[PDB]
Amino acid sequence: ANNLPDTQSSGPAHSKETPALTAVETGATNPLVPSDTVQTRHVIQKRTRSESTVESFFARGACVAIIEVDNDAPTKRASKLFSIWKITYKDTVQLRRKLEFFTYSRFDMELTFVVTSNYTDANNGHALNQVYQIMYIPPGAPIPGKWNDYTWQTSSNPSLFYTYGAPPARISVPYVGIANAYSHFYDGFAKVPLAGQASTEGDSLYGAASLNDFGSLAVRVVNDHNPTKLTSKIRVYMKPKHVRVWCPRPPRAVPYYGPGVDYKDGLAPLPEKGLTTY
Amino acid sequence: NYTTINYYRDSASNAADRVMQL
Ligand SMILES: CCCCCCCCCCCCC/C=C/[C@H](O)[C@H](N)CO
Repeated sequence: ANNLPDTQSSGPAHSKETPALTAVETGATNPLVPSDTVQTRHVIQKRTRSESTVESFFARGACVAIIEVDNDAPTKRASKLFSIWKITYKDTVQLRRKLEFFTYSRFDMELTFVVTSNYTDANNGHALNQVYQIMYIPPGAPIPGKWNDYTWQTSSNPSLFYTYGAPPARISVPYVGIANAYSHFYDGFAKVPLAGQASTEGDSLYGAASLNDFGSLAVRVVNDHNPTKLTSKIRVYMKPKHVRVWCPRPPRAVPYYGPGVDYKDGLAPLPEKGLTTY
Repeated sequence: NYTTINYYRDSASNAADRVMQL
């Protein structure tokens, strides 16, 4: 984040000290500077690594979900009057890759909700401004089965009531991990199968645990239905704040295939170029 | 001892290891 070191002038050298020659077998990166191999002038460095900080790298709102809801009528079976979305950053790739640069992370989160609505037909009248309810459902809490069941009382569940046309809604969340850091990767299982029990029992998905269980968001339109159908989409933008990260990893090189590290397609990411072609 | 005296102007007339980086 802070200023880089200056460059010191270097003249000709004739000595038994050989910074150029090293041994990478040790696993240590040679900390050479230009003045070690070539003659250098004095440069008072003014560049800084301020935008390379882990905070800056993640200080952007990244779309992570597009939740679709409808306001048509209870009778219509093809219209989804409410939508439940499991909270995760793995429905999108860009933030997922930036995060999976690191094994562990710990950060507060900022959720911004951009709601856009539209008509689906013209010859059924018009609609009044809609209010959307976004109810956070932590794991274990009752999940709505209908758009107007008791669960939406939100006596305890945090809930956001957004008026259409208002600026995108926004909330902040502290670090809510049950562990001391978020696990981008979990090399293990939630169950250990025990000798004796049937192959059906004890079988758990690889890499899946309750560390990444954060509940879901239930989104509905609070208004009663107008004689015409209205389709709305809530876009969720996640911004990490106060980011700490641990154990850097090589970034994803091939397309993601599911919530894990599985790959199936695009296994040839590199193009063809001659060895002696510039 | 011996004595020497010059009798002329012009003095011509007087009597007679392995690792290295460059
Ligand atoms: C006010 C009601 C709706 C809005 C409130 C929803 C709160 C949900 C926040 C806690 C769950 C998400 C916490 C962070 C998500 C992932 O773990 C991180 N991307 C991990 O890297």
